[PDB]
Amino acid sequence: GQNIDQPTEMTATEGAIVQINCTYQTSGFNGLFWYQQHAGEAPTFLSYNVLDGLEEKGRFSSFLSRSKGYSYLLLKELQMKDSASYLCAVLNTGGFKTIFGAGTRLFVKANIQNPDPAVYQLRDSKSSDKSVCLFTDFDSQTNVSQSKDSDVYITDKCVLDMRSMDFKSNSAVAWSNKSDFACANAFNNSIIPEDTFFPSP
Amino acid sequence: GVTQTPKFRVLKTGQSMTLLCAQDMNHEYMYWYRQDPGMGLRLIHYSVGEGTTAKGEVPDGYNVSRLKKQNFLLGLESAAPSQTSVYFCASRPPLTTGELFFGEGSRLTVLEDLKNVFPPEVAVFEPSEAEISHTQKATLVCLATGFYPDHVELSWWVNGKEVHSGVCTDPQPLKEQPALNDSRYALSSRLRVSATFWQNPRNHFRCQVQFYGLSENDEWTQDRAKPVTQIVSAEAWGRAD
Repeated sequence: GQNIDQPTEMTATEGAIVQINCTYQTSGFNGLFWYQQHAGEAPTFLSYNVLDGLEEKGRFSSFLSRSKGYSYLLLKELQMKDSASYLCAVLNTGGFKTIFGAGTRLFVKANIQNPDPAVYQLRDSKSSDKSVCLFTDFDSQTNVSQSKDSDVYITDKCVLDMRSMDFKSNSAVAWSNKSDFACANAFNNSIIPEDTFFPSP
Repeated sequence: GVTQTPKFRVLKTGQSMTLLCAQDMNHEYMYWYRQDPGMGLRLIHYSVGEGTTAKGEVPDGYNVSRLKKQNFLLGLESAAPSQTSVYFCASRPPLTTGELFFGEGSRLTVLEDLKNVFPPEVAVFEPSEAEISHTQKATLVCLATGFYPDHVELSWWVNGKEVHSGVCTDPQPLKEQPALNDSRYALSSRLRVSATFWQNPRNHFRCQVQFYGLSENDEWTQDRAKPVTQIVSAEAWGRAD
């Protein structure tokens, strides 16, 4: 019954407000905690609540309802750097132990200013080409799905924040053993916009 | 703060090892947690003082010693494949509330056979001419493949200096053949620069992959090179084109 966090996931856009809900059932509640855990670093303390209810603490709010066994962590003016796991935890017994929930993975989606989705073919630096496709510059709404084919590997959404030109971009990588597999057929299993640029020569 | 060693480790099934945790914060409460996928952190054992050891809720099959106030040792006496996870140590002073101080984390892989240990193959893919003309930006893609286990750190180095701006790496390494229990892994990363940076053939781009494999104390009598902890890199030079 113990500790229930949103799990495994939550997704939101960088400008947004996210509410990470948690419910707990324990014998002797000595307070509730939230920790931030970036993959795959150590968790860091975020908040401790013992009394009802809401507490501001900067850009991150933390609510407690003792009667309901409920907590939420509210994240406002969301940033790319908030993409991490958020752990709900309770202190029980007589201090001595902090018990954790399963954790909520929060993926922050980048608000793309000027998007031009395209699938580009990248040749290998050494020799044989081995073929990689890059689906980049697409908007947050776009969801990259895994391939229908076993022999083709797809690495879901990645945001490249080029600090220099105040730019951040979405991407997904697709590669497959010399079959041949093509860039036009790489992202077939995914929901890609009608205006996607397709170059090959 | 809290210091935990090793940071990476491959054990053969049946073998034994110890995880060390040292606090330089003068705390009385020490803790050993494990964390797997579907997770979360699960306490193995804990200690309230210099000579006391306690409770679960996942205590089988580890032992724990607290001899000094500074150190809390987790012993693996018979390593099982189930024991492969990320171990985290924690220190707490109460009543001083009550916030946990977490160690850096220990990634352990327990394998039946040590010959299944493979370092990665590393490749950089050069930016498309089409992306350069279409965006005035240039994306390098780095792929680390055929490695076992998932103990990898990928960094990008441009002209001998580590770059962070413009880099995006998978937080989790993909399983090449997912149903396989001993499946190799793959990892991808991207480096996006300006077209004119890529166009400068003096600019030197490198994707460095640090793999953590076999220890010095591991006996290896095989003909193939011992899959020791090493760096595997692939590099690209700027293209005039």
